[PDB]
Amino acid sequence: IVEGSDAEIGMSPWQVMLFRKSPQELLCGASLISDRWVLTAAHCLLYPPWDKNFTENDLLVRIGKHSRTRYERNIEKISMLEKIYIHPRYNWRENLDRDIALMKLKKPVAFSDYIHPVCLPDRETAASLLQAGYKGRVTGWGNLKEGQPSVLQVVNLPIVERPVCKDSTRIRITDNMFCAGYKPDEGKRGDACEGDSGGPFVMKSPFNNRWYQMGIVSWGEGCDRDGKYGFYTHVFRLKKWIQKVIDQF
Amino acid sequence: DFEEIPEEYLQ
Amino acid sequence: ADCGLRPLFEKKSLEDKTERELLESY
Ligand SMILES: N#Cc1ccc(NCC(F)(F)c2ccccn2)c(F)c1CC(=O)NCCONC(=N)N
Repeated sequence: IVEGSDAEIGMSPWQVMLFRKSPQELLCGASLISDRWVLTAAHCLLYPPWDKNFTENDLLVRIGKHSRTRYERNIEKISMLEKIYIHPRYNWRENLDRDIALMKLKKPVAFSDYIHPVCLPDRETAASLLQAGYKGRVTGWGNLKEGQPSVLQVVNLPIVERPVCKDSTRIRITDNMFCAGYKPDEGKRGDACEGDSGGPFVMKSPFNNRWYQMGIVSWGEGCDRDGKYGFYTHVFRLKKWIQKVIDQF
Repeated sequence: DFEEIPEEYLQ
Repeated sequence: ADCGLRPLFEKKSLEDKTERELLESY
């Protein structure tokens, strides 16, 4: 996260760290959506142009963390993966269209003060909240600039109008994406960056006071560049694929 | 950089 | 179920430091 701040303890209890077994390193963020399912970005697991192709046994999920590097004894839970599911039509070849993956944990995780699932939006929530100008929140242990934080970072960013998203890049934008960030005129900054991928873009419902995940940190060109924006996987748009995977497996 | 984790998990 | 309600915040009726910024934008 660039131009963010240290998160508060328990501020983002659905935040998951994707951790590589060997070498031991941070792979990506992710989010907890039930006691057994973790949501992340496909490019975190599979991206052939960089020879990236992780399997269940390459990874650990670490839930309930604050410190990036510390083993948070008695606080974090570490879990193994039973099964990874990548969206069938994930377009890694072109534009990271449908950049979404689900991960089933070997065993259910126990909820605590530090560990708690975020909600998935229904159609009404999405319609109501996904609007230009409305702000969401991104969290992660990623790079601080285009150098690494000791603690989970947080930043709040506005959803940007679609035409402005399109006109900022040469990449072909789809309905399965939205972009977020400040315009260069707005005089505030902030962006996700490397290491933040697969993390949650969340919004708090003013109707029922619940946090909902609207987006997944997906891609950008550099980090926090003027006139460039962060792109997020549009979660509600892919919800039928999510529901399908979950009640089928 | 990363503190080692208990080893239960490096399976 | 109990989704999106944080034990250390909503469940205690405590607000985090920048939460207000989001709601003001809606
Ligand atoms: N795997 C992968 C990958 C390849 C190219 C990228 N960017 C070049 C590109 F934009 F030109 C591009 C876009 C789409 C597809 C191909 N190339 C990219 F971001 C990623 C993922 C990644 O780094 N995510 C960091 C979080 O976003 N960063 C931010 N919000 N400022």
